[PDB]
Amino acid sequence: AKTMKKIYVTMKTLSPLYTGEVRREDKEAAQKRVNFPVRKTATNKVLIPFKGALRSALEIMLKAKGENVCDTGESRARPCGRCVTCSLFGSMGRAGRAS
RNA sequence: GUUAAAACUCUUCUCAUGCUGGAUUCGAAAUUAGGUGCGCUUCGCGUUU
Ligand SMILES: [Zn+2]
Repeated sequence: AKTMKKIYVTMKTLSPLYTGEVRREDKEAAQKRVNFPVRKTATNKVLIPFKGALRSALEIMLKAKGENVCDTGESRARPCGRCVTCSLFGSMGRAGRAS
């Protein structure tokens, strides 16, 4: 609308962290060095998915609260488009407000 | 057996020139490389005063 909420999130690891590498060429290049490479950018910086953990977190607690929420984790699921997690993170036609 | 018969309105000359299917609209919306696996096994801080 007229405003936009910018939430700057700084995350500090309180234990080891592993996000696995998704790129085929980076995994096949590292297969003789490490059997579980970490997802890194090509600027040599660690890249963690953030949308999808936020969505899973909100879906589990809003399902526990009893407020209406669909499951976008079940296989080939279709987001309902009416729940609040479909508003923030997206549905098939309305898209996520929370970029 | 027609004031007859006989004599091809013929030859030559490009519908050509000038004008852009252009304008408007994002392949992107939905999907966490996740799940499983204990740096463990072996070696007395001896000896020497
Ligand atoms: Zn929904």
